[PDB]
Amino acid sequence: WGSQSSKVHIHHSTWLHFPGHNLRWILTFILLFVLVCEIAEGILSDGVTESRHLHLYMPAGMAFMAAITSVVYYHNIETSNFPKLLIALLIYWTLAFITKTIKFVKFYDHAIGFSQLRFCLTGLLVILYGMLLLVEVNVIRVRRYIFFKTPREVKPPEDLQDLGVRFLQPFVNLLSKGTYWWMNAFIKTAHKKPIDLRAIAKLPIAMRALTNYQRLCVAFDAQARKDTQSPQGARAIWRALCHAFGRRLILSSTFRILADLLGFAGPLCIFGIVDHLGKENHVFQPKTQFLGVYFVSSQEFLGNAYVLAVLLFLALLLQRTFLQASYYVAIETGINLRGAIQTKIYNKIMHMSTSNLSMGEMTAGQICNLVAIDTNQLMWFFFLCPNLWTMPVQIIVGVILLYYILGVSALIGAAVIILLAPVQYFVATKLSQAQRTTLEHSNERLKQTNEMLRGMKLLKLYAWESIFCSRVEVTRRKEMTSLRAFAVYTSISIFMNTAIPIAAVLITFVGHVSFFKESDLSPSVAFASLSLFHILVTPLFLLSSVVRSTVKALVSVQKLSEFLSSAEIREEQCNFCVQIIGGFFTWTPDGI
Amino acid sequence: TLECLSRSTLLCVSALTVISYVTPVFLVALLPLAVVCYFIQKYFRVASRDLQQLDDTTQLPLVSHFAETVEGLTTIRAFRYEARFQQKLLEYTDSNNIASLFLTAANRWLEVCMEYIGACVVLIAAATSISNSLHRELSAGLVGLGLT
Amino acid sequence: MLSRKGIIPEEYVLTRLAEDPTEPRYRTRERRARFVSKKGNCNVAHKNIREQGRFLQDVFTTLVDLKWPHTLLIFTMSFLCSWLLFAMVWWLIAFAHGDLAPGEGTNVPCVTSIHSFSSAFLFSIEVQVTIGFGGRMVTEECPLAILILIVQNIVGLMINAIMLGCIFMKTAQAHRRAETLIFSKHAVITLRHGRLCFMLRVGDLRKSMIISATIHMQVVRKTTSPEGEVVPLHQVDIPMENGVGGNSIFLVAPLIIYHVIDSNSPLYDLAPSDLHHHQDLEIIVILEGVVETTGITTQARTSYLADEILWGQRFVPIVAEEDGRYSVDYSKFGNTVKVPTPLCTARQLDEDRSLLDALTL
Amino acid sequence: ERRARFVSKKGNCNVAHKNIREQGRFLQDVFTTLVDLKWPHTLLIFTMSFLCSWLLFAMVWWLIAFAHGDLAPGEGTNVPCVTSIHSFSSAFLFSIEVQVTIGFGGRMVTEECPLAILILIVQNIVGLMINAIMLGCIFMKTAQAHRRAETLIFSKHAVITLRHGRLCFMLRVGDLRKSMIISATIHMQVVRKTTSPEGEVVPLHQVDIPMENGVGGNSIFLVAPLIIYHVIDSNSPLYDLAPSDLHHHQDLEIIVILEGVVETTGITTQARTSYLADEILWGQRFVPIVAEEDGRYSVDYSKFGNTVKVPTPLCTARQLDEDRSLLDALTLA
Ligand SMILES: CCCCCCCCCCCCCCCCCC(=O)OC[C@H](COP(=O)(O)OC[C@H](N)C(=O)O)OC(=O)CCCCCCCCCCCCCCCCC
Ligand SMILES: CCCCCCCCCCCCCCCCCC(=O)OC[C@H](COP(=O)(O)OC[C@H](N)C(=O)O)OC(=O)CCCCCCCCCCCCCCCCC
Ligand SMILES: CCCCCCCCCCCCCCCCCC(=O)OC[C@H](COP(=O)(O)OC[C@H](N)C(=O)O)OC(=O)CCCCCCCCCCCCCCCCC
Ligand SMILES: CCCCCCCCCCCCCCCCCC(=O)OC[C@H](COP(=O)(O)OC[C@H](N)C(=O)O)OC(=O)CCCCCCCCCCCCCCCCC
Ligand SMILES: CCOc1cc(CC(=O)N[C@@H](CC(C)C)c2ccccc2N2CCCCC2)ccc1C(=O)O
Ligand SMILES: CCCCCCCCCCC(=O)O[C@H](COC(=O)CCCCC)COP(=O)(O)OCCN
Ligand SMILES: CCCCCCCCCCC(=O)O[C@H](COC(=O)CCCCC)COP(=O)(O)OCCN
Ligand SMILES: CCCCCCCCCCC(=O)O[C@H](COC(=O)CCCCC)COP(=O)(O)OCCN
Ligand SMILES: CCCCCCCCCCC(=O)O[C@H](COC(=O)CCCCC)COP(=O)(O)OCCN
Ligand SMILES: CCCCCCCCCCC(=O)O[C@H](COC(=O)CCCCC)COP(=O)(O)OCCN
Ligand SMILES: Nc1ncnc2c1ncn2[C@@H]1O[C@H](COP(=O)(O)OP(=O)(O)OP(=O)(O)O)[C@@H](O)[C@H]1O
Repeated sequence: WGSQSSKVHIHHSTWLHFPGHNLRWILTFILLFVLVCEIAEGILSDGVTESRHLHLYMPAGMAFMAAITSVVYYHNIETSNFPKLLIALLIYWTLAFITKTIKFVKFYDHAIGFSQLRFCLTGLLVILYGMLLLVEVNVIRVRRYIFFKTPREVKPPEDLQDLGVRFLQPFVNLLSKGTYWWMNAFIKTAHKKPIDLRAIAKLPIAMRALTNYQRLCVAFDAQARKDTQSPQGARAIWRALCHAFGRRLILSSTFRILADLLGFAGPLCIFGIVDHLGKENHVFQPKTQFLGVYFVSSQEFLGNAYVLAVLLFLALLLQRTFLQASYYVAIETGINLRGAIQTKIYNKIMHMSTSNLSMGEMTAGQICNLVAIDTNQLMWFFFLCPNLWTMPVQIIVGVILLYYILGVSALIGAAVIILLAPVQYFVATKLSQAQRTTLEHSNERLKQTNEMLRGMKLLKLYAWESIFCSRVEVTRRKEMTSLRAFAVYTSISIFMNTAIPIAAVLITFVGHVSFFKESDLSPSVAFASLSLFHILVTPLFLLSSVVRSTVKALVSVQKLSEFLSSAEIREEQCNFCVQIIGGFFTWTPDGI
Repeated sequence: TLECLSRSTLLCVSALTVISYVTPVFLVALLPLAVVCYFIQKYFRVASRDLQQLDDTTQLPLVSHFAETVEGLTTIRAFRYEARFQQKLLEYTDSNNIASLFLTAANRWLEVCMEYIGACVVLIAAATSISNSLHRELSAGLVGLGLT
Repeated sequence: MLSRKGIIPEEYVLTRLAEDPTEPRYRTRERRARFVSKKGNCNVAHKNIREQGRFLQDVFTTLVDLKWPHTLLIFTMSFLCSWLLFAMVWWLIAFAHGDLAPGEGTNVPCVTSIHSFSSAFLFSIEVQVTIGFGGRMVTEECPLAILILIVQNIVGLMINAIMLGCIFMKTAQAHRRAETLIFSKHAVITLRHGRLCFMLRVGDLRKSMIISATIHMQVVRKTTSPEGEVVPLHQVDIPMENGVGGNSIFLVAPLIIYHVIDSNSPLYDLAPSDLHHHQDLEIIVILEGVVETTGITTQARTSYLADEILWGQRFVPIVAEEDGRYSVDYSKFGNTVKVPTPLCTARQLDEDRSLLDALTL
Repeated sequence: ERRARFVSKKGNCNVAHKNIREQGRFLQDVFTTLVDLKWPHTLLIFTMSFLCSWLLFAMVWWLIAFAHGDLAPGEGTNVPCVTSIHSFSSAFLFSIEVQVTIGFGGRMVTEECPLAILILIVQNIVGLMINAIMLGCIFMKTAQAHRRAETLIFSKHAVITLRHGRLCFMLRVGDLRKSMIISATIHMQVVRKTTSPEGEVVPLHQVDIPMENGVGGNSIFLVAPLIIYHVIDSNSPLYDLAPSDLHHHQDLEIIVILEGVVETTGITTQARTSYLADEILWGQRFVPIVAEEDGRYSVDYSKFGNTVKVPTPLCTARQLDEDRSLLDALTLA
């Protein structure tokens, strides 16, 4: 750190993540989480005794500091390819595992039992310490640096060695892959040096258009090899994309599914925290003993208000980091899908014939919109693909546990959200229909004034400006009526977007008191439901757009597949300059 | 955009006011937290404008390149220059993608940072609200509003 | 969501003739990269350093390179950690022995007077720093504690000897002495003895002599060979024009260092016209020698860009005799005065002399 | 079989000294040998020196108390020679305290026995001497700069190509650290089993090689990687290196020795590499490495050793002088 203040080699240095870099961080974050649980239990138990009992949590409090440094120390040994310092790290995992296990087995001798939380967490720590120990040993197996005579050194990847690569997201520590920490330097640089193509450097190998195009062709080539299908239809393309980009699309879904589940921890923590505060009796406390240390149990651990707030804080960090990582994985795949499809479309442009039956039908405008409109709506579909797999899950899980929170009246009120959603699909559809009317009319007026602004000298020396301007105004009035309809539908869209959740709560709570009257609507139950409605409104009132994009994407692939199997320039695969003997030329593929 | 911009900043004002009222100890830490929020809201706009300008100005040559290839397809195949034009496309497409990838990262950089700040608010608000519900006797009513 | 892009269509409208970017285009006159700054501090940043840990393998070189406030932190941490690492050892040994229990001393304590970890920490200070108050003795009835007393002393002796060695190499640092070796802000080119030369003044401020001084001069410029090479920063050595050829100089008064521009010089075709700011030219001057006090060699690096050259100017006299001794008036260190000189290049000067010699004969 | 290397790619001269008529010169330089030892090995000598020293005087203190009758069980009438010596373990602990200067003081040196006063004097003199010896050795170990040479970097293989007409054996040397090597120096030597017209046979003849410096010297300024080339003139021993005999089993080797005092410590260091016959690529140049940034330069150490193909004659430098002379003579007429 003192040298880093005056270190210039780290200005553009390269790295090499050791074998097990991902399994190290995922264990460390799990280990950090459980060490917080031990702290919470330790401070929970000692509150009943007259003494501090510092041995309950300070050993765990020192572990949390040691665990954090163990990954800071490991990272500094990862950036500088000097694995020899991992011996100190290796000793720590060997030593911590042995000492903790002795504690764990001694709990069983005194018959602590799993019914005590400290026995569970200590047992868990043995597994986490053991697994982290195996990670360090696996480094020696692949790097071979301590004992083996010939170390199998590893060099930084070739794409990283380029000075012209500045999007270092694919190769950074797992914490920076989640928090996007590497962007900090680029963002700060944007304040002083404006961002041009100089700052945005060459993209990495994984995201290069040529690299993606190779994978798409391999997906097509393997499809035509494993399966012998003559046509290349919409299903042929759909199966092609999944092969070439499924292994990343599933990762985006996995993050979204977990972030969706972790999102409901908020309402459960809100329900848990307030319910404990809805009880007048705070003199009561966890009370069970084995030696006099007063081990706390599971249910008593999740009854303390402060415990749930801390667990909520940990859960929120995971949810809001998985959710953001879900977006990036979905987006990066979408950008690569666009990159590998623009190349495929352009590669089809070279290999297509120039027949008047072919090129006289699909003008340049037809193929230009294919790249702009047809590809983007397909590209945007891969952005929202995780939603349609998970938004049903998030809504169902939302509905399942919203039934338990308040009862039936919540489902009756939430039905209004579900029942009015199909109308919102109609509003959005009617919004677009009015949008195309303006879009087609704006182009007509803009094309009309383009002639006006092109011959202005003849339109100004002949005093025709007053006459020609009136044509623009009249065309504008026919344009502005369409825009007024669009403005109406987008105004109604906002109303249904924001007034339905208020209507859902209004129906839910009044209906609960009047029709049901099954409870007093305590803040534990009422305010837990308010969070659930906020969490459910966002997927409920945006799932219409996911469906609409999927409908549009089906057209785009259908349109793309029709274009991709058009006439081609034959005889490509198969003395005087102009040597023609027979020369029975033609334009129709067969005959004529 | 104006309707959603006002609703976004008013909901933040509405939320912050209620959290401050439920737990007056929160606004003691809000000022140190708001300053960090300002700098995140400061550097982002400088980069976001530049990236979005780079986002648009990089895709205009791409669509024109497609249009001109369709216009003069016969000439390009005649010169046997399709090898170079495909290489131009990869240079045109890669510039378009890398401009968009940085734009996405900037949005993701903002969204992660502006949600750890929100997470730090939740812990601070929950901690003070629970304590003020044990000593000042908030009676768990405003505590729920302080959380939702 | 509260975003304008909640539901958007596939949009593409022809923004016809999107021209006139009106870019600032200020990169042309942004800066001219320097090879070495005016005060050493080479302005070169390395990239793609494939380090294999050799950055930290030179621990004892690294510790000296660190600034003094950092050294104090490492000095403090290296000893605080050692005291506290063995504080846990003494506390735990007395815990396992059983003399930590606050009761009648029926047994013989492993290390006397250890009552709390505070006493365990203070006893760790006494052993390693060798204060040895003696309230907390080491008893003979603890065979394990005797081993740790041996270990703590050896580690305490080993840490001290290593830390003393690092400090001595930092006390002998002479990079601060090299900052009192002064070069003029701008060097001049003027005629001396009928031949053009690149003059320069370098002075020493402290009264302590710098022994075995040795001055080198190099030209940093991009060089293309007849074979078409591309050498970005080519360094060509420049003779000092000393009377004996060597680089050795005797620095008491501020000496004039000049390079006689003969036919073998890289500056043989420099004209005042091409001496503007953005000219691919730089002269690096490296003054070496061993400081007479610490015996440690030093370097003083300075560079002259093209806009830091002054064609056809003379260095003012600086040494003036006084009643009992000489006198160097450093106020006039870098003052320059114009001189009558040709505005032509060295090649033209040689060519004009060559034509005149033929006409005379 | 195999071809030996005079010096490996990282120094480490592969020469085996044999039949050494050892007069004990290995041990006479204990202080120099102690520094040459590895750090783990130094600790053993460091530890065993102190541990034996404490234990040598532990026996002395125990014997003194035994003879004086102090360790006789029971509270005797005599004044103890050294207080609280009731075991050799107590004598061992008192031995540690005196020499390390902890001085707890539960075991004092009384005024009764004069023999212990002498031994107390002896132990302090021995303690100060041994500590002074160990401090000096560790200071020179902490002042070691051989590991600095590990950051001095040479290209894997050198090249011979064209530059300003003549033929030069080019090369590249880089410095990875940020500290400077004051007063750098480059010596290049060609090692070949060279015979002489008189009939002598030199098994490994080392002929020095000029560095083609601007001032005909050895001083170089190492901040960014440089090209250390040697112009192959009429006197260069490489004047008759044809590309044909550049193969593996060619008795050829270029030693390069970079010397200079490290600015941090002031210790001179050497970096040595050898380019074998198979480690020289004819007719290749070194890629441009130093780029320019907004206000600084940029060295791409990824491209430190990359060489590209460059057109060149495939004839010996001796045939270059003859070809030029014939062309110049023909052009004159
Ligand atoms: C063949 C023999 C192998 C011996 C293996 C020993 C295993 C010990 C296990 C205990 C954990 C320690 C990890 C050490 C890993 C092995 C030693 C090691 O390689 O050190 C790494 C570095 C420099 O070494 P190197 O020049 O690359 O040596 C090559 C290699 N050791 C070999 O010869 O094959 O060394 C360093 O970087 C050392 C840092 C010293 C810092 C000095 C600061 C001054 C204060 C000192 C006191 C501080 C208090 C804490 C004490 C410990 C400090 C590290
Ligand atoms: C008891 C449990 C309670 C809760 C605590 C749980 C804490 C555990 C955290 C678990 C995180 C799991 C993430 C797993 C994903 C790891 C990254 C990953 O696999 O992708 C890495 C990739 C780059 O590789 P590639 O070149 O595509 O791989 C080659 C080829 N495709 C192949 O794999 O064959 O690159 C990518 O695809 C980028 C992926 C980015 C992923 C970013 C995730 C960061 C999460 C950070 C969490 C924030 C802090 C939370 C900790 C709280 C503790 C207090
Ligand atoms: C991006 C930002 C990066 C910032 C990096 C810098 C961080 C600085 C931290 C600021 C607080 C430091 C307090 C230090 C107080 C003593 C030092 C002092 O007053 O300066 C006097 C100097 C240090 O000055 P320098 O210009 O930095 O020297 C660099 C040196 N010329 C070199 O470059 O080479 O030093 C000397 O000239 C050395 C004389 C030492 C003698 C004094 C004895 C003190 C011993 C320690 C006492 C404190 C013990 C505390 C123990 C606490 C235990 C709980
Ligand atoms: C009763 C118990 C008493 C215990 C006393 C211990 C005292 C510890 C003091 C704590 C601070 C010490 C810091 C010193 C570490 C500095 C190491 C460092 O920077 O260089 C690392 C070096 C590597 O170079 P080398 O090959 O040895 O160089 C030789 C050269 N001629 C020279 O002397 O510079 O050195 C190396 O090679 C690796 C250095 C690792 C340090 C060793 C620590 C102890 C290891 C013990 C096990 C060793 C087993 C193997 C023995 C050798 C087998 C070949
Ligand atoms: C530029 C578009 O790149 C992105 C892409 C995504 C993935 C995604 O599902 N998007 C659509 C969702 C569908 C229903 C339109 C969206 C757009 C605007 C605002 C919010 C949302 N939803 C996001 C998921 C949770 C509910 C609200 C996220 C974020 C971004 C981003 O701006 O960085
Ligand atoms: C509850 C969840 C908490 C998660 C926290 C754990 C992750 C942190 C990772 C830090 C990291 O990885 O940062 C390190 C910071 O290092 C220092 O500043 C030196 C150490 C100073 C302090 C001892 C090293 O990276 P660097 O210095 O930027 O790397 C350049 C060198 N190659
Ligand atoms: C370091 C890694 C993360 C730490 C997570 C802390 C979780 C604690 C959960 C329990 C809780 O928050 O407990 C309270 C703790 O408060 C403190 O004193 C602050 C402790 C600060 C710890 C650094 C005590 O109140 P109580 O449980 O009602 O006990 C009262 C009767 N004594
Ligand atoms: C709110 C949640 C709690 C945790 C807060 C801290 C999070 C740190 C993220 C770690 C990270 O992001 O780690 C590195 C960043 O280092 C630093 O500079 C850390 C500075 C830390 C400052 C406190 C990334 O370095 P890299 O991308 O591997 O760079 C390679 C070459 N260095
Ligand atoms: C764990 C992640 C979540 C953190 C939540 C809050 C985010 C900011 C705090 C983290 C941080 O410290 O990030 C800062 C953000 O950076 C800037 O853009 C400059 C801002 C300067 C004025 C504020 C500084 O980082 P940096 O010094 O540019 O990082 C490189 C050297 N490591
Ligand atoms: C499909 C059925 C519904 C599933 C709902 C989603 C479940 C989310 C996880 C469970 C949860 O959120 O667990 C709550 C505490 O939060 C955590 O433990 C978060 C993890 C923190 C990790 C960092 C426990 O609360 P509870 O026992 O339900 O309290 C009221 C009951 N009296
Ligand atoms: N970026 C770099 N950082 C540090 N050392 C480097 C770097 N590039 C090359 N070297 C060093 O240069 C020498 C070899 O350079 P060169 O590039 O010609 O060969 P190489 O094939 O990369 O070497 P090797 O496989 O031995 O690392 C080695 O001593 C190597 O450590």
